[PDB]
Amino acid sequence: MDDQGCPRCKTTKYRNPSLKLMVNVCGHTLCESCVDLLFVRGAGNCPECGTPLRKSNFRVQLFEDPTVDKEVEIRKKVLKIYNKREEDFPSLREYNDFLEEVEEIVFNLTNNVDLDNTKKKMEIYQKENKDVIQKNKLKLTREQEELEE
Amino acid sequence: MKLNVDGLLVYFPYDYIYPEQFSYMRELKRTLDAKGHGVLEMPSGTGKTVSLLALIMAYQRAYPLEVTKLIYCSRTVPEIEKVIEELRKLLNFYEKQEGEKLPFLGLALSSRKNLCIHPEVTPLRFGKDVDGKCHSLTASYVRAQYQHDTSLPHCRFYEEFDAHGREVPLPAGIYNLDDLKALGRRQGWCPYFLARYSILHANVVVYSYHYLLDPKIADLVSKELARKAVVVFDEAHNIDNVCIDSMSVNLTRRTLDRCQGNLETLQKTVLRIKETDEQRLRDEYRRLVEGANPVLPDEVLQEAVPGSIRTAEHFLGFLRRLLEYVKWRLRVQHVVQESPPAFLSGLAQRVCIQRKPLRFCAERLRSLLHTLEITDLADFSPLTLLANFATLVSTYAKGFTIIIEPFDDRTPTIANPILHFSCMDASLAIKPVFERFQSVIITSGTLSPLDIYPKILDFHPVTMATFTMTLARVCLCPMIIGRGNDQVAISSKFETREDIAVIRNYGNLLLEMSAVVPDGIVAFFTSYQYMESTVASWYEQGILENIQRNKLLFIETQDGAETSVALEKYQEACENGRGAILLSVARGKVSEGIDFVHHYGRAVIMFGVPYVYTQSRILKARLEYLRDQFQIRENDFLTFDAMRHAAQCVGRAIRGKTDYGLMVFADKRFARGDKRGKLPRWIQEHLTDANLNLTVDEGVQVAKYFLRQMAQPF
Amino acid sequence: SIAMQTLKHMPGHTSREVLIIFSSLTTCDPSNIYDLIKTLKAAKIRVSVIGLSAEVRVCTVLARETGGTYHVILDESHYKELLTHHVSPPPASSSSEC
Ligand code: SF4
Ligand SMILES: [Zn+2]
Ligand SMILES: [Zn+2]
Repeated sequence: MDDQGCPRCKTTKYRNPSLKLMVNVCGHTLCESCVDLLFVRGAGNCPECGTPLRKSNFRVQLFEDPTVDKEVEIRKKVLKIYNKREEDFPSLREYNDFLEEVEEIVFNLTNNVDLDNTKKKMEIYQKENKDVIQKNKLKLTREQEELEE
Repeated sequence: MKLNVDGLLVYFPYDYIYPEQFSYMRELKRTLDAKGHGVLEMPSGTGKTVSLLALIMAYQRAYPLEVTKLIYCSRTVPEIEKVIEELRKLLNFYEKQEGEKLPFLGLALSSRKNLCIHPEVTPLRFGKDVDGKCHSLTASYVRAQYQHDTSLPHCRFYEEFDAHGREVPLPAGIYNLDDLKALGRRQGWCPYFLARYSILHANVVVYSYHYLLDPKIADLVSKELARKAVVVFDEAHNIDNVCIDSMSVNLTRRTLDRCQGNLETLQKTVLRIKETDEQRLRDEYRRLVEGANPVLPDEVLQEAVPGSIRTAEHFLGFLRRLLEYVKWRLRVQHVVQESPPAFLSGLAQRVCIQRKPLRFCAERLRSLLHTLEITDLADFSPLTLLANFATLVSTYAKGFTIIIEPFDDRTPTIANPILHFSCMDASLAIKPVFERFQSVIITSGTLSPLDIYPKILDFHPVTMATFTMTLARVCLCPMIIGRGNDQVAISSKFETREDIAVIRNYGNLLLEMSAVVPDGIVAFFTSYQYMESTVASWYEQGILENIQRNKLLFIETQDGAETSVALEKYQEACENGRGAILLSVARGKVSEGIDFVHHYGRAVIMFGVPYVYTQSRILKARLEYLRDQFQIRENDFLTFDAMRHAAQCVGRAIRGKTDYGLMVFADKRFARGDKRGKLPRWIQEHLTDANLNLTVDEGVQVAKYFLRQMAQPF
Repeated sequence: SIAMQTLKHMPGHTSREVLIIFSSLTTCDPSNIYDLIKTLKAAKIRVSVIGLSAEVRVCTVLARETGGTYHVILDESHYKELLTHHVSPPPASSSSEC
């Protein structure tokens, strides 16, 4: 809400801050009053960049930094992979070592081509999906429920 | 004057000692004999130090193995300076009695800003600047570059010390901070580092609490070397507040904005480094895999591995993520929110920042920031504060709390919100001191009743004694005035603050008191706003003008520069016959820093019981928590917060040399039994029911009569 | 100052003295009085204040630095005692010359 305004229509923010940033594959600031401007023509196209969007690629976000939006959103998907708990590995190095590649993948996905990452992620899928992904995914609700109370 | 103490024979420089000193020394020896931490109170500002210092020295000679060394801490560097004079006098007396030098060393530490010999850092006075500048000069890269002897300003004093100071330690002697500066210049060494090394072999070391409490810098010099040492805190009744300040970290939007701007430079610097020097500086990663100072104490601090942040780019993004969360978390406009454990959970859930990688964030910053060969840490200081806040939150929140204030006080609408991380209990940060050291003696003056302190600070005291000053003459004649000339209650209650009549009584009492009281008088209020309102109300009426005629009037302000000038003029007025009336606030840094002696602050006037505003949410987490844990009533601590604060600002007039003075408290609340009991014993025992609630007119007459008695010689 | 001007020209042999009966503790003066003390010591003018209902600080140094004595009135009866004491000639000190 502290931003001066939209790159195109910088008038609604001054009047009220109720408008919230909308995340997109462009990692690219947009505003609700300006979202309607995109639906009328293009229907999922960035005004200046013109990046195509499948169905509006819109989700509410409140992080003024566009890079954080992509970094945070990408990290959300990556967390679905490599979610195995630390204690699963007795080796001291292996605890945080795999997290390093996870961070590398996130940064690799942000800017560089994800084709290598997608191909790599497929290799992990064939192995992790069987036991670890299913086990940790189910246990996420159990730990979260206990943690909340 | 050799004293045949029960435990042993103890020397003493001055000719005579009052009975309280005998009680003081014997009680102190009992704690030392029991080798257990304890607390005791002594009235006199001066005289206790020599008795305290002398007894420790004698005990050291009798049982040198029992006590390795003495760590005597004082509030302020100006104050700690007065202590070394007492120690220096004692050693000469002992040296003359022995007739020869003995292997005894005593030195005082201070910040590099206070004492230093490099001309470049001399003109600058900011503490951070010297630390940033000194780090650059002493930076390993400069040291490594100094070996190359390339054309670049290199600070020789550290270099010369390394070649010389390391080989030979100073034999013995006592060196003041001002004196210690001279030695560094002559020998071409650091007055700071030379003292730092001497801590390994030094009988007495003295420095303020922030050299011994904050884990960032206290731990390094307070290492396990002093496994069994007599650590002593003097006049440390405000130890919890200072102990808490060592942990509380304040995050502000302007500070946060500076962090982002600083972070932008960090990324730019990394890019330049990669193209210029990468392989050599990439070596930091290799050691990182193997595995500004950390705020985590000895046991709490962890060094297993840095975590998922193993590279500069990875770490920098981590700060960006955490900084964004704080930026957004702060921008929210809402009522004050408290979330000690939930913030960490919310931080982890919202932005995917696990606590364990966040634990080492600050520790990784110091190592990573070092590789960048930055010009100085002063520019990036705001980022470190967040980093210290970044690691601290992830470290522990059992006895802590994050307080978010979208709106600041005294402002209906302000665009500079501040996020507080105020602690709630002081036992957490001071635990290592009690645990590490065999025994700690919290010697204090004007101490409110000792029973609360063990509750606030988790320790098992050995002795709990209150020492009452005893003199052939009644040096102090305190009184409390609750009834005015109108026989009207004069309590300075919040609802009674606006009453004009109560304000009128205070002005009239000061006018009459200023008429009879000789030159030198200080009046303490409860808050700046309340002081201004009373000052303005008096200004409208003719009371204020008359006081100006009778005696000069001086007032205190928040700005330090005005305070120093006003006080500087105030001292001159006391010397001359004009006199002066210094209005001030009990919480004012002037009240704690300043010390009043003979013909200075002759009659200390207290206008209203000193209570903090009941709206500051920070005190609530501190206050309500103490009710839940350690089982202290909110009113009990709240009143204890006033008597200790009131006693602090009224016990100055009895500094030393038996200089007369009367302490008048213009509030009927002090007449209540609860306030009187929590008052220090030495003041309270002098107080009597006859003068407990003297009227304004009645109080003045006794004040005039009492001064007459003290005017005549012994 | 008024006393100093008239006593400045007095003969050296005679012992100049001043007895200030100070009543109001305040002292509003055009110039700092500490400087005037330096002149008095050189002029060897003894100033022995007798304060009233107040132990004024500035006169405390005035009496002891200049050689005089400082006192405060305990009561009316004590007041007679003090002045009568000053009637007797004061002992001549080292600074005093005959
Ligand atoms: S190395 Fe020593 S002399 Fe040089 S700036 Fe630091 S403290 Fe001062
Ligand atoms: Zn727009
Ligand atoms: Zn775009």
